[PDB]
Amino acid sequence: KSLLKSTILHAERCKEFVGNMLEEYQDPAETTVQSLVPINTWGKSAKRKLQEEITSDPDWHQCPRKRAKMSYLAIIAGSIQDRDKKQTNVPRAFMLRGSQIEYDMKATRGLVVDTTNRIIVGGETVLREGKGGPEGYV
Amino acid sequence: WTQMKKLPLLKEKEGPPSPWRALLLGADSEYIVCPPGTDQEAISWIHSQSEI
Repeated sequence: KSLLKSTILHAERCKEFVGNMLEEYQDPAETTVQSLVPINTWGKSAKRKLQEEITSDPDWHQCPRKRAKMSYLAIIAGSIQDRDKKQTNVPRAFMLRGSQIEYDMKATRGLVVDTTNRIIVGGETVLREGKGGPEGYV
Repeated sequence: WTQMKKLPLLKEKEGPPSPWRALLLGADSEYIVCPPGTDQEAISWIHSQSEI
């Protein structure tokens, strides 16, 4: 929840997270990503998906829905890749380690729910469209 | 030895009405509908989307 709140509410943080998570750079939250996703074989597929969605829309880092999708793909991309099994297509939704919490790409259910009116992360409305912008006041 | 005609009439105690006392509420028990998930997700949703 803290990682998703950091990524969604800040465009610069989302850009830095995606950049450090795609090209195997040093990410201050590598341990979090490794501990959230179980051992799988969805790394290269998620990285490729990141490639198409950065090439098609380089201006992605302003729509919170796009930020959520990119963060989901990046978190899957840098997971602990299994040594033996071959790479497979990235699933639409997956399961967190040691819990029955489901994380979804389209954010239709589970940890992130993004209705047209508002975005809720972990049961808390992180974004309310129309009123109460993410940034504060001066 | 005696024999009876009228069945006994149970006397009714009078005073204040006895309030409800039990582990839970009973008929006044309702529930809040929450999105699918675990217990922790539902509790977090209830706590983060409500005021008392």
